[PDB]
Amino acid sequence: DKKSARIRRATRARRKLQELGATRLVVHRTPRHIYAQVIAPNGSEVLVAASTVEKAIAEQLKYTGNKDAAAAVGKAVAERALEKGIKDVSFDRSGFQYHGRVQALADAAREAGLQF
Amino acid sequence: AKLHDYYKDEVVKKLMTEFNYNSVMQVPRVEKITLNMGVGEAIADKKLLDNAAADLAAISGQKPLITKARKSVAGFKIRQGYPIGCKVTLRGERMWEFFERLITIAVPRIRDFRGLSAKSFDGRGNYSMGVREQIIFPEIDYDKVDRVRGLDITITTTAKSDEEGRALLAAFDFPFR
Amino acid sequence: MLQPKRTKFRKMHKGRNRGLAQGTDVSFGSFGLKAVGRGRLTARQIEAARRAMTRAVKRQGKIWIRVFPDKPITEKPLAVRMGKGKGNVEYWVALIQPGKVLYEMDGVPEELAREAFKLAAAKLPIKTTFVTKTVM
Amino acid sequence: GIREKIKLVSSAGTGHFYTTTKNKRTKPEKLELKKFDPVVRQHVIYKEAK
Amino acid sequence: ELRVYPGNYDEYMTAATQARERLLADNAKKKAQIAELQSFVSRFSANASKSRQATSRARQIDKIKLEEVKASSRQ
Amino acid sequence: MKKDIHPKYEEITASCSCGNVMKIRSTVGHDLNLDVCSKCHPFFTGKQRDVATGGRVDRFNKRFNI
Amino acid sequence: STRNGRDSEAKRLGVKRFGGESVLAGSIIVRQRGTKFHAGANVGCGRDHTLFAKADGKVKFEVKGPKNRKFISIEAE
RNA sequence: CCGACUUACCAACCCGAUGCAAACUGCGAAUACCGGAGAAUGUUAUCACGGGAGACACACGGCGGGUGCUAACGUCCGUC
RNA sequence: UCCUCCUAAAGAGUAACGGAGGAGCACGAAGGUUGGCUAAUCCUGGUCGGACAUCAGGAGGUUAGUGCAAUGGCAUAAGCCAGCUUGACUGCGAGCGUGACGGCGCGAGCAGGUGCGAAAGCAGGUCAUAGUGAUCCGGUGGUUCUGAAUGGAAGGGCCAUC
RNA sequence: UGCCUGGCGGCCGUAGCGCGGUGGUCCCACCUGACCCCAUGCCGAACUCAGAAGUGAAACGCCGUAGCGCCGAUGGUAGUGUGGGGUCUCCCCAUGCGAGAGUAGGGAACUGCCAGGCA
RNA sequence: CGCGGGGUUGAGCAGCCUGGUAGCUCGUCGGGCUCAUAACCCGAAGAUCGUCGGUUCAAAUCCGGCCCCCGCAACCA
Ligand SMILES: *C(=O)[C@H](CCSC)NC=O
Ligand SMILES: [Mg+2]
Ligand SMILES: [Mg+2]
Ligand SMILES: [Mg+2]
Ligand SMILES: [Mg+2]
Ligand SMILES: [Mg+2]
Ligand SMILES: [Mg+2]
Ligand SMILES: [Mg+2]
Ligand SMILES: [Mg+2]
Ligand SMILES: [Mg+2]
Ligand SMILES: [Mg+2]
Ligand SMILES: [Mg+2]
Ligand SMILES: [Mg+2]
Ligand SMILES: [Mg+2]
Ligand SMILES: [Mg+2]
Ligand SMILES: [Mg+2]
Ligand SMILES: [Mg+2]
Repeated sequence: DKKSARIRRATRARRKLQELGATRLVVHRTPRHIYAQVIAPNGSEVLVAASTVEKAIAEQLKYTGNKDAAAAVGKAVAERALEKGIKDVSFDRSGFQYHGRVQALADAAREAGLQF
Repeated sequence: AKLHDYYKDEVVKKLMTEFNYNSVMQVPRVEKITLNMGVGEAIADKKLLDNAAADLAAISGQKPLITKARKSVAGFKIRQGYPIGCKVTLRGERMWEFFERLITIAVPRIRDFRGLSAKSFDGRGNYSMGVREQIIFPEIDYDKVDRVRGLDITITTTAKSDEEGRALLAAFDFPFR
Repeated sequence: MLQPKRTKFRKMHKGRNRGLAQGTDVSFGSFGLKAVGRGRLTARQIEAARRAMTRAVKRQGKIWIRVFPDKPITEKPLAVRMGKGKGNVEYWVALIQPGKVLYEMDGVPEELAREAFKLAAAKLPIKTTFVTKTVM
Repeated sequence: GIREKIKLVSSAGTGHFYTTTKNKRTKPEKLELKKFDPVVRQHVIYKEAK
Repeated sequence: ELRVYPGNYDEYMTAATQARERLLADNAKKKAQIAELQSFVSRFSANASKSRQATSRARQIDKIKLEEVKASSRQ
Repeated sequence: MKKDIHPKYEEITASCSCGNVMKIRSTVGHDLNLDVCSKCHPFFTGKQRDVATGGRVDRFNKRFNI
Repeated sequence: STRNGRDSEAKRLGVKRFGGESVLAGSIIVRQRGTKFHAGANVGCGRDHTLFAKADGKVKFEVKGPKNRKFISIEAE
């Protein structure tokens, strides 16, 4: 398939981020939206969420789903978390290739003080 | 693509009317063409495989992928990794171009033509055919080549059943019986 | 003579013949020979006791053999000292436990079947008994 | 047996050699590997020579 | 290897011939005497009371060590 | 595509023996004029004239001039 | 007959500390051949697939996983 | 020519039923073993170090086995 | 002499001239890392083509595969490709396992310098278990450690190694 | 608070497969196009990018259904620790533990953290 | 079911020796020589390199199993 194929591509980088017990930032990307959340080391409960589905992030956007949309939500995730005290996370590709808007999403959060 | 426009302007409405479909996307559509040939004789001479690759590169505007044997067999004395066949996959614009330049000119040119068989579907809407003569394509001029090596055309379509595949291909005036 | 073809291993351990039996019920036919004793029963006593009961019914009726030897037994030759390997396999036996159903037949009257098994029970080392088919 | 022993001498000028095996008939090529040189305490090139 | 002889060319040819054929004859003779001294060793190295007899000459069949020949580069 | 690993591909103008001018993008390097296309192929006209081989009983009656 | 009678010295495999045993750091917990017991939390895996403690605590065997595979962990107390 | 018909035959894989296995396991005990806690009882019965040894030909009986003929006051192991 | 299975009695160990098989290697990539992929066997269609070469669809699902014998293991793949590479690295090592000993094995982490990755990280050889012999006497390179009155030297010593 | 949807887990077939029906405002999926960021040992099929016309067909999610998968008692049976016995190459008695297969039956899941649309 | 040596044309033997060319002598067949048969001269035919698998681009040849033939052994008081 297509989703079960990608969801298998992420199980190694994910199952090492669980052995290390490190808070991870996981991204889900869609041809219309891009999501990102900061998940506790338990993997069950999430501290910070920010995505283009939100009105406060999307109403400032020409079209959610391009590279500059990912930057606009990458900025949002960091600024939302830096007040919470979460600074040191580890990036989670979640199966996607680190090349496109996922790359642009990561750098925008990296440039806003987030360490990873 | 003339055939693509003809499809999206006539064949869609014809097939929905003929089959009583609910969604415009329920209609069977051709999704890919595959041209291959397993030369077989490349065991004792590799250059024949390169000649076959040149033949297919001429026939279709792409570069053939040279496919090797999946497993060793002693019937024909081959091993794993031996390059045996060549294959070309066409999708979209080039697929439509090859479809048109086959069914409008190349099919008549075959010696002693009567009509392509209609019972040659795989029971799942796909089609297959062998040409038996590479010189029926205008890209080959009977002077460069050295053999009568043939090609396999494989029409892979979205059609649910062989009946729907037959209907879709007959919509394109396929030379059936 | 019954014997397996293409056995995985050439020789088998001795092993002990404990417990009761498994094929205790006549399922194919209607009349059967049920073992009451215990002990290995070779592949010759199977044939020699089958010849005697496919001829006591002339030739009419089916017969099922519900035992197969599939157990190699080795013997040391004469005037050979002990040691220096294991013996050479000679014959094959089917271990029988009390409760097994060895033979059975159908298509014959009860009195003829009951008499036919009396001719095969005299060729087998172990004590046998006559059992019919129930509906369980 | 067929695999013959060789040694990788250091190109830092110090006398310090790693030792390893090599199949002497594939093609005779001096191995070119960057390895640690504890005398100078830095990675250098170790051209093989017995 | 490189072997050095005196001469001009004919002395070299004669020395090479009368050394190479000498070697190819001596090695054949030694191999023949190995195949002959192997007679009792492979005939009766076992059974009965003799037994130990043939072990006496099992060491003079390996105190020979046939000299290996090398195929000439000339072909 | 993959940056000049395939043959050239340019538009050509091929015509039949009765005209029927068509534009097909192929890899020839020069146009060609050929026989009947699918439009003019006699696989729907001369079918009877194709399965017609045979006849000697009538060929004897013309010989029988008496 | 003959051509037999060959064996190899036993490798002393098996579990060395069972559930509830207080193990120190770096102490071998199991000596496997393959990976019959998978390394869970706070235990490692040597090149022999030998699981050893990484932090001193109490051993705990579990059967977590999508394929019901035995996992060895440590309750570091 | 295709096989155009047939055979009282053999029939691999699948489906239903029936057995066998030390080198088979989609199941699986009793015991034994390892660790923790708790009273009783045991002249420390436990461990470490130091002085002195002897011994390394074992036998039968019970239970689990290999070999043998589920022969031997036979032979080789485990535990009492 | 060494490796794998059973006998071995559900911890470890356990014998016989008991039952079955293997080793004295291989690899400068067949190792490191990053990215990606998933098998055997069958059905229906297809020029030569055939009982099985090559192509397309379906069922199946690891019955495939693992440099090498067997057992255990492997989808997060330990299996199959490609990019860059030398961690097949030097000094150490808490703590364990197994041996009467000689010994053998697992090892988080520390220091110095690297490789891949954007990064968290991984890397002190290969899915693991065989592929091997102590001491003596010598050979080669390095090192003022010693240098039979003194300065050298010969010879020893230490490290690497045959 | 309810309904639907997306991500991340717990849990691992009572949790999966099959068959029938059903959902597009948001979400998701297909989808349009591809010069370009990137790509195929051929192919934008897959990965990627710029997008939003169209559909809910395929996939996905939900509901229903026992045809399979799966879970599975009670009773009996086998085995076995200790202590006795026999006609002792195998069983019996006291006592403790007590399966496997099979039967009646259960069964087409449960749950937590955030973020949306609707009420 | 223990040990060594062989299997190539009709007969007896090379070619295994580091895989890249199926050979020799008698024999057979068809002509010629002769009154005729031999001898002689001319030309030609055949063999899955015992059968089965494996590295090999490639095998009579290298490796392994199977079958057949030829010898030997299976002890002493
Ligand atoms: C063998 O037994 C005999 C000796 C008998 S003496 C009592 N022969 C010896 O050579
Ligand atoms: Mg002694
Ligand atoms: Mg003793
Ligand atoms: Mg003893
Ligand atoms: Mg008892
Ligand atoms: Mg005794
Ligand atoms: Mg044990
Ligand atoms: Mg035990
Ligand atoms: Mg002992
Ligand atoms: Mg490997
Ligand atoms: Mg990977
Ligand atoms: Mg690897
Ligand atoms: Mg290995
Ligand atoms: Mg001095
Ligand atoms: Mg002096
Ligand atoms: Mg010195
Ligand atoms: Mg049950």
